[PDB]
Amino acid sequence: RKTRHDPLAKSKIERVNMPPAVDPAEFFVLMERYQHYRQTVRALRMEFVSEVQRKVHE
Amino acid sequence: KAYRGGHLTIRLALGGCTNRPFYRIVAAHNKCPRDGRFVEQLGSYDPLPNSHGEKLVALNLDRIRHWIGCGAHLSKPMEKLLGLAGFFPLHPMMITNAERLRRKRAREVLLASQKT
Amino acid sequence: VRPRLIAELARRVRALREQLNRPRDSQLYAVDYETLTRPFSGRRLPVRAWADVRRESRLLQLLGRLPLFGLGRLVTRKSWLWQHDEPCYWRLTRVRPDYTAQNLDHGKAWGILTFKGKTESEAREIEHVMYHDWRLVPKHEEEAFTAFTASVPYPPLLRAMIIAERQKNGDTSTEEPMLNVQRIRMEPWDYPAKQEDKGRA
Amino acid sequence: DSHKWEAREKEHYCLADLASLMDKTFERKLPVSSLTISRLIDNISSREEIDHAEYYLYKFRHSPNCWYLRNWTIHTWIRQCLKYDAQDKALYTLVNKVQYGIFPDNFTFNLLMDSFIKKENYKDALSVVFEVMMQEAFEVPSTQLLSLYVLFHCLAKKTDFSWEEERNFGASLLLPGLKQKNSVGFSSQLYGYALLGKVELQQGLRAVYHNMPLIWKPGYLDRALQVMEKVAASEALDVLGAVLKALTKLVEQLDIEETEQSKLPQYLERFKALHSKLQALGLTTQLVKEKLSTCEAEDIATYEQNLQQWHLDLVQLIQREQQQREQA
Repeated sequence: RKTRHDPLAKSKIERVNMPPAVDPAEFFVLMERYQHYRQTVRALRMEFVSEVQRKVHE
Repeated sequence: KAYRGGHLTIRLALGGCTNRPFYRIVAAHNKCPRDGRFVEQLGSYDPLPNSHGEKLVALNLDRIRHWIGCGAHLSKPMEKLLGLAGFFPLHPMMITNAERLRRKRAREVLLASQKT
Repeated sequence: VRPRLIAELARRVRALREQLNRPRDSQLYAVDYETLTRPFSGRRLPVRAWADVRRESRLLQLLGRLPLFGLGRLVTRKSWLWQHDEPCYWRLTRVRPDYTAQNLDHGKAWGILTFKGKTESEAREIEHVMYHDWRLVPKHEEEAFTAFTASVPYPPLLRAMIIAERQKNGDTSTEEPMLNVQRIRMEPWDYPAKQEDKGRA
Repeated sequence: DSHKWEAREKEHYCLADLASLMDKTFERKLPVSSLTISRLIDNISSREEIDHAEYYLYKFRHSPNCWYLRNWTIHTWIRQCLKYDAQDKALYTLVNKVQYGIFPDNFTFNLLMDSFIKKENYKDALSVVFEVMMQEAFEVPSTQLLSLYVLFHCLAKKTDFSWEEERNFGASLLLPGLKQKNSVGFSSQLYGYALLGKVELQQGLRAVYHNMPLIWKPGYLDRALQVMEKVAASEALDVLGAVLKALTKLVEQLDIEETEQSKLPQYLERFKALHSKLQALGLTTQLVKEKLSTCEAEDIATYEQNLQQWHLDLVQLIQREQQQREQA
């Protein structure tokens, strides 16, 4: 929304990008879940791409 | 309009009045406006329920899958809807929310037991 | 016809300037050890990059302590040692030091990058070289230390859909095959690649 | 020593003009070669001129040619320093380290240690020891002389020194600790390992391998115990270490992993048993001198071959520079 060259309301420069705390077991479980879900999504995308290629060939 | 690599991104789009939230999944660009130009329109979304609930949602896979394979990306609410429908696997964020809700229910049960 | 020549002239001038007189990393990628700020912008840095600049140093300023910028030396990463216990380290094959700076730093250096002891062929471009998580492993106990420690069934919805399609076609086929995840890799958070997508100023 | 080196076949002695030309080439804001500076250093015969050349090389380090650092050039420079003068030059460049990082490790270091032991040097030899422990060497038979000097300076100045000084001493005692002669080498290795383990445990884990080239392994007392048990199957330092141990957040390890601080009785018993075993089976400067008497047969043929090869390489570099000037 800010086009670089703007008066930029100096109201957000007084904050620290602090990352909230995290648990160990829950974080590892979620990491494995994300990895497997991304693997499945990439597999589905590859299947859709193969189907599109077959359609284009036909 | 020439966008900075405006790739196709199936995003949501409002379509209701004040005090009347209504949405509609649409296959638009990643930078185009919400209710702006779009290519194809998919099955609208019904958020508010009614008589015995009518949360209706539809999708035209024949063209949705084609546009996806054509190099289009998906947004977070798009993945949420896909997981709720069953096309894609259940979103992990939904599972985390369910686990947090279960933990909150356990805490509420503990508080209720402490009431006595 | 009246073509837009002034716009093209301005574009060419700006491109030539930004490509020739580009500010070296020593000017824009510098880090203030008193407040962790980067000149040429005046902004702070994430919180997870505090101790890295305090109790650790960058990459090229460590290479400087090696003979000839370490023509064949190694170097590990603190983040990998914290996340994984496998021998994950870097090496040097072609260094690109910046000459416009005392005690050279912020430069670019790469080599044969390995992941969990999985070396590769032909050194790849840099990957997060302006960081501070760098730990050295001298020659003593070097080679002796560097030692190494398909498919899936379809989901229920797609499985049922395929079975229904088969039934509609005619053939029954009660077999539940498995999809392919060959080229699909479970790229971790630190998937090594290149700085092309994450281009610098 | 430098006696077996007087054989350079130098050329003209144009110093000031060529130095000004090199300064101008550096001012050109373009990469420049250091072959002219190498030729000068080989032909220079003064002290202020060598200082000016060193300053010019330092300023050139911040030039487009951050590389282009031939080792034979620094070898000839060190030989000139040994022969003529130029005392506080190589020492300063190596103390800076980051400003130069020459690290000319080779049999040249062996001859340097030999010459220093012949004249009984002090500050220059100590700087060379700091350099060799900061760099990576021990591929030459100079390890005997290095251990001799280390034991000399460790037994003649038995003091607590300081944090960084103790770390440097422990490193210089352990880094070359790869002897394989007899019980003396194993005893020296055990002494170095015990010193490193003490410096790692008594002090801390973060202020040890920070700057010096060492691994983050803290458990060194167990390693020394195992090494001495092995040498027995085939000193007062550990006594004082155990006594201090019995005397009365950033975590770079696993939470379940218990720190080695809570190991007073185990360490005491193990050290006592293994020391009794050693005494049953089983100062060092004389032993290292006797070792040197056996080895170090003045094997100067290989060094003469290496010097001839380096001279041929310098001549080839001069010819390449001539061909380059002809092409351009």
